[PDB]
Amino acid sequence: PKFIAVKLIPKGPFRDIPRADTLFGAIGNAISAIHGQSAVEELVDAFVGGARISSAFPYSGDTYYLPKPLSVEPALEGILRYTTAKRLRKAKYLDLKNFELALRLRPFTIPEEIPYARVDVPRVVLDRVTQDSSIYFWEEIRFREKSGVYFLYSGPREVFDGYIAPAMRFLGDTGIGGKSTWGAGLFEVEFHEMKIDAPGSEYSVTLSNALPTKTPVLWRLLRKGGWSFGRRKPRMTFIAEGSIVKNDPGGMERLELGLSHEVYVYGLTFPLGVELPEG
Amino acid sequence: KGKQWEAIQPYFDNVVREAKNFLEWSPNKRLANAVTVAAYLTSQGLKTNQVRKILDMARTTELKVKRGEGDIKDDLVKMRYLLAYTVGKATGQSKYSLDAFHRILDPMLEVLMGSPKKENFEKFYDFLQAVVAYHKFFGGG
Amino acid sequence: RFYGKIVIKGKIKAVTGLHIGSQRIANPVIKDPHTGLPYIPGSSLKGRLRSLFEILVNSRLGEWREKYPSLANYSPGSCRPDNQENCGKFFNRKINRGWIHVCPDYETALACPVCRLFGASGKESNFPSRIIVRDAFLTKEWEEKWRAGEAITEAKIEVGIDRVTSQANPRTNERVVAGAEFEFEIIYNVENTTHWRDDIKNLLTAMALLEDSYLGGSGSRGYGKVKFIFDSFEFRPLDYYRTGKDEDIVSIDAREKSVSDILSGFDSLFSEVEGKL
Amino acid sequence: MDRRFYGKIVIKGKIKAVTGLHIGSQRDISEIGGIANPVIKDPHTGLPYIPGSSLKGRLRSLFEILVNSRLGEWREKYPSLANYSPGSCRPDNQENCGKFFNRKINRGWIHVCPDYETALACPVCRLFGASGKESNFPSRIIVRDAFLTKEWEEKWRAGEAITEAKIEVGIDRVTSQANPRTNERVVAGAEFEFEIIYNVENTTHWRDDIKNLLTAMALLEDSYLGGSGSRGYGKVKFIFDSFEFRPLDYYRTGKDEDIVSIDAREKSVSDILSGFDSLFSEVEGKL
Amino acid sequence: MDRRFYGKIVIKGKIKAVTGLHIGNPVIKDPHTGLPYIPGSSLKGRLRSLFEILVNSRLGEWREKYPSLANYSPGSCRPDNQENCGKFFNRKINRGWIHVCPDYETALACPVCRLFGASGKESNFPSRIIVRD
Amino acid sequence: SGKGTLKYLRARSAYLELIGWDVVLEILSRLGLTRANVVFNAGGHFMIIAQNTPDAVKELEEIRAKAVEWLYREFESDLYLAIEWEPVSGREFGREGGKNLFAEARKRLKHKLTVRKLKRFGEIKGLFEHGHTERLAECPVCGRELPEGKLEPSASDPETKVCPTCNRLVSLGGNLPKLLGFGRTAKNDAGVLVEGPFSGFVPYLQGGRPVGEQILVKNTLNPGEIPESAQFVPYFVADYFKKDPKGGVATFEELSMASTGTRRLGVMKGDVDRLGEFFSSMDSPSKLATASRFMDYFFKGYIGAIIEGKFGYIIGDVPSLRDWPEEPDIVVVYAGGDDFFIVGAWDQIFELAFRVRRAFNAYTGGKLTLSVGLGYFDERTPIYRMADVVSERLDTAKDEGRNRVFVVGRSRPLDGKHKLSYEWNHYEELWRTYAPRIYAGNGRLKGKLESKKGLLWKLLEIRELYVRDPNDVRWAYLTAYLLGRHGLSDLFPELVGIDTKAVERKEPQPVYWVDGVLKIVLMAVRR
Ligand SMILES: [Zn+2]
Ligand SMILES: [Zn+2]
Ligand SMILES: [Zn+2]
Ligand SMILES: [Zn+2]
Repeated sequence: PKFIAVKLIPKGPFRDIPRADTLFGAIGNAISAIHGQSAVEELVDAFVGGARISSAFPYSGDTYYLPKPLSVEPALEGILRYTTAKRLRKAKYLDLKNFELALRLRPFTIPEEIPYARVDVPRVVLDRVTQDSSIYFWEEIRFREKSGVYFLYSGPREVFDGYIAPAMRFLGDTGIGGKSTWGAGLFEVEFHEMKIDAPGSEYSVTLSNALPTKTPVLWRLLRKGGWSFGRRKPRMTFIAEGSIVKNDPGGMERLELGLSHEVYVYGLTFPLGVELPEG
Repeated sequence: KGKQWEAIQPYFDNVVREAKNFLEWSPNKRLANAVTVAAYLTSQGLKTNQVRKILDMARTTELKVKRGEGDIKDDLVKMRYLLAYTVGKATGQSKYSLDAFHRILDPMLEVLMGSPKKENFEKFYDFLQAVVAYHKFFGGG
Repeated sequence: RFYGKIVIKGKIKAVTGLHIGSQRIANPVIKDPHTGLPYIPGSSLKGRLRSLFEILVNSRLGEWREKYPSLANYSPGSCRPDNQENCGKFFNRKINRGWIHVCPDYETALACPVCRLFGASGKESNFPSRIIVRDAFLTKEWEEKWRAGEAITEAKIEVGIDRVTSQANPRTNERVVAGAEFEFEIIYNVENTTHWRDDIKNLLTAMALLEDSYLGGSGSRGYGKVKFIFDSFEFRPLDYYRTGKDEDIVSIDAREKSVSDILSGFDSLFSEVEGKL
Repeated sequence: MDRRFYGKIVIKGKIKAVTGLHIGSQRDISEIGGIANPVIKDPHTGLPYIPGSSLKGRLRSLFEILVNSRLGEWREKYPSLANYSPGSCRPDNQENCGKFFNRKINRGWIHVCPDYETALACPVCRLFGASGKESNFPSRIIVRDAFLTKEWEEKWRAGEAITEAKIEVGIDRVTSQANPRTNERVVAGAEFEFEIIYNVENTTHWRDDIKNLLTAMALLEDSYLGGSGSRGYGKVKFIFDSFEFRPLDYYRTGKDEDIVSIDAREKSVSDILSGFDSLFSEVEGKL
Repeated sequence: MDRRFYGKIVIKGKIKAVTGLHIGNPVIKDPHTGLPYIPGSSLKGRLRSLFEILVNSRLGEWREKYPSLANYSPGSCRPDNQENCGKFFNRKINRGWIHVCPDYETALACPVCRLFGASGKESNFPSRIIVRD
Repeated sequence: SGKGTLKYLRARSAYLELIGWDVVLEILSRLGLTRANVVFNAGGHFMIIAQNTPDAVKELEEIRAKAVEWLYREFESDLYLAIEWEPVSGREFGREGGKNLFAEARKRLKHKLTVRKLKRFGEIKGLFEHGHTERLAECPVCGRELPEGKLEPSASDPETKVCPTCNRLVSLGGNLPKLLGFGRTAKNDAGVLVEGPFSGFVPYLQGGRPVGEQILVKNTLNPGEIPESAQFVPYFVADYFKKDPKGGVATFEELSMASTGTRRLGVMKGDVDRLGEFFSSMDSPSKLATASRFMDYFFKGYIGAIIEGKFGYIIGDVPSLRDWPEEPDIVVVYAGGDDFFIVGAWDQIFELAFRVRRAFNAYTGGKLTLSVGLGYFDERTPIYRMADVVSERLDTAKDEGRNRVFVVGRSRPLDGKHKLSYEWNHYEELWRTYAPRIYAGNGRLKGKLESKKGLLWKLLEIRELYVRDPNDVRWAYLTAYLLGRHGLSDLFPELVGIDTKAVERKEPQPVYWVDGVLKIVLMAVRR
């Protein structure tokens, strides 16, 4: 399990931490520009076979953060004081050192500070003749000086360098969603290698949106829907990152939406092994 | 009152010259002593209008430390003899008040000619304004 | 489709101090939520280049009926006195109360010289923007003067004075300290090689107006005078994004001013682009 | 309703502080030793400067009064002066009384027309600007902050002073009791470069709107510019560098075809002198 | 109420000293040119102080023509620490007594304070002469 | 979103209590139990003691599967009712030896809750199924996705096309003063506003006759106009609201116009800390039903009598900008038993939080504490952001000491030594020292401090030099000088000098604490 980490060093403030499906729709819309139409459907067949990506997760000066599994909650009492049993459960992200410990059900530590800060900036709308104001709020993720966001890739490198590494240079100059005409989703890219040790067992946490075919073991549910070319997507029941499946490959559902091409929604799981308690 | 002006001054004067360099201590000491500097200058009159030429001389090159020049030779020349000209023009009962204020700054000026220019004069100029500020708080201006 | 991305970089020189505000010193400028350095939004600079280019067209809604279509469907003026969207007049989009020019569909927005560049939503169409006005932050010379003890904001107290009795009614305004440097970045997208030319002529026209007008804030009391110093023109072709092999067309404009770049250097510096398109 | 654009008459020149100039703003910002009446100085250079609000306000307040006197006969020249009567709204707290000075800022009364349609015809607010609930006519002039001329930068480099400390005193008529104070004022004779841009929005009425700006300036040369003023501290004098028209064809192309008027060694009263039809005659060809 | 404007009577001329003058031990000078000069405040505050003393003796002859001279008896508030009372010099500046009428309509009616200007609490009537250096 | 100002939130918080009773009363009738078998029911959390038959466990699976499949269609997985049961013995109630059997029997039951909250919708089987239905859209108020045509026009404007379940909650939002309880009755009845997971609830108005087989009666224990055949189920609810000039519930934009000083909306959200550890102290069903009812009646009943302006002997003096009005402008949105969420006039919510905490500290015998997270937001602010920021200002004041109030959004150094939210006792002496010397009352300042409101901004500028550099002592003389020039050398003696006791304790200097005590005095004046 040596993962090609893709670091996204932000320029302007992101609209959100990109979900896994925000990325794959961004990547597919890149390859429809820098590779034409037929290479995107070829890209979709590559992720069906072996290739998997993950959701984006923050990083703070090489200290790579990762989602906390839901494997720790049913037996957090078997780990370890009541104040510690809540602040460890309330958390959302764990460090790369501490994500490996909770896969083996070891005692561990939460991070102290979160890198990003969801701030809300007020903007205004002005008519051109009378300069009369019309306020509306707006809110976006604002990252710190060193920090940023990354995500993972595991698969054949001839699919990486052929597809993703072009797309993450085209997506450095048009954003990953949000009001990317205000310089929101823009970044610069550097690639790395990253290693997470997984204990061999039949249960697995998913580092991306699961969208399962069979019912998982323990799952934090998530409802979101996208926007392809001005067309609303229906709300789908993805699972959030860090839920536990047993031998589930996930899936992608093509959607109609009245476009010239079919539109796929990435929900392929990203399994890393986990040790579950009794239930 | 004036009985505090006799004891606290003679407690502070041997501590004054023994730290003659302006880069004595950047910690809490130079602010703790600076209140005691204005504590025995409280009982004296210590009018500021004669010092306004000296402080504006400290003001006009405080911008010139800040990317103006890297030479404080021509300024600190002008600060040394005018501060001797302070008793050198104004004598009398204000002279006995201004002799005790002479003996603290004159050890520190002679540092500043050969000193750093970005450093060690900021450490003087911060001790400059600590003497003035508390002096307004004990009842003088 | 996609051809390449003309990336403009350079420097914004706020010659006279400028103010933006957050509405939360009574009118504080915007800063970062962490470091506290002030900046210029990308929206306060896209919309300001939009207002100034909107009015110029508003005067020329007659003379640009042969160069651009979809201005024959407009007459100059607002639509405030009758709350009627897409009427005969030009500013036909009421957002909350402000009436803004936004074209309603695609095939009229493709010909309208504002909505083609700056972008327009409308109903059923959503023609996206073509420029990307990235934010502007202080130059590393000024990021270091932030660390060198200098204050980067300063309060100006203006007053409001009774005409007869000459009473005083003050107020405070936190501005950015005059003389500062912001480094900007405007990333055009080459979608169509037919009207490749005019969007760089119609963007630099809006900067000729922004340099004479103000950039937000009080402005008419003096808080604008933003000035543009260009540093780099690029092209970033479609060959560049596929492989990453650095063969992008670069035009040198290191000492070029924004009126010395429109025609003084526009045939000159973008001569190398026209062979590649 | 119908805001257009035709160019920007740029008035370049040099303000010459004939008498000591005083503006004044805040003091004691992380600072202890001052004269406690400092003229506003920008922090990056630490030099004094004339602001834009201190010049646009004093050009305004000398042009409310001219209108307030000739309110009776200009209703035919300019509509929407029939909403007004000469006087203040001060004796009865109304934001719209019959008199001219109608809008309460905090406790003082400043003429601002309440609507776009009312301010479009008013001679004051069509130039200097206006406000209201939902209607809001914005200005046309951009008065920019004036800084010292290339010469007077170097007199700060060579070592010459730029601010002087004048001691004034107050005296009782009976006991001759001296009550002194100090002022920081600009040294008399310093010289600031101003620039006043006029956004030409309608070609119908710019001749009668440039003349109003040169009326408010020609009063300012006889009045004072900020500060104690009645005791000498103003006395400012405009030295015009160049008028420039900056047309609409300038902004698209970049050709140096902007119309330059001749204002080399002329007073502010000499532009408005018979010859305003001759100084801005070639502007009529461009309309 | 109702500030108006008809014109500005300009009084040019030349002050001559037949006998030697002093201001204030150097006579203060113009810094940029070096020359001495007679300021503005020493010529407007000198005419006011030779006119508040002249009005003080004559509060019977001007009171029929000027209102708000009946509100004062010819005197001084130097012994009695009272702000606005029968005595004619009403403002304690810090320690000095200068006659300033404390309202617009008092200073509109006053013969001194309609000309040499008048401060106030929320009135602040402004002057009608401006005396340059 | 920014629709339905406070007639709508106040309708939701009582709509949630209807669903809370529509399940509990369904368990009691289906199993043959009375209302004595409820141990407690407060704040979306109940506990019923029942029998262990094979017959009842067949029924409890039917109750649970019918509740959840209602809570999936009517709310798109935003709300979930996780019902778990566990068989106990008779000896399991009382303590045996020294071991608390009833706590570990409650840990067997609470863990089955914790697993079930993870498998959030397990008993659905159409949960992860995908079927693309033609042309859905979403609601502008609540953001639920419905098919087109079900979106009907609203009761405010016919322009917007809201949910059908919002127009029932705006109409209920007006019937809140005109109300004396609810009547639980069948689904296909006439006159029912809102439907629950098992039944329908008719409003029993001011002038009217009750209809249905069971009648919920708010805030009174006496069957006044109730028939003899009906069942009387009394529920309490914190229900204070300032009436408008009409006969109705106040607005956001009414409360802040009638506030003290400038206009702003004062949201507070606070909760009792370490309460789940407190209910494990009980060791019998006699003991837990009491402790969950005396704790229940504080935030239900006795919080009304605090806002009405009572109990000066118990409370004392609070940090208060002006003395308490006869009819205060406070809107109790929600108050559950462990939790509360109260909006109002933003300088009476400031007064109320120290008035709730003081009365809570004498209701309990000094043993349990509150953690109130105060926010101050404008009227033009959507509520989903106001609850988002205030709950984060809550968890700021929760993870630090659990006995501490957040007051104002305040800037801090990046060291970790400086924690934001004020301790309760530590703050109420900062009001006793700083406020009666710079503030007099009713939005005006002390003598000869007027025309010096620029000073208190400058004094909060010197606090902003302490934040860029905590190690600098530049703030010590600038404090002394600015009080000197203005002649105010007597004010702030704690700030003019450094504290050598505070340096060695590694606690903040007294210029750090002065930000929140100055701003409340400053914002109460028009500033
Ligand atoms: Zn358009
Ligand atoms: Zn007007
Ligand atoms: Zn008088
Ligand atoms: Zn709805």
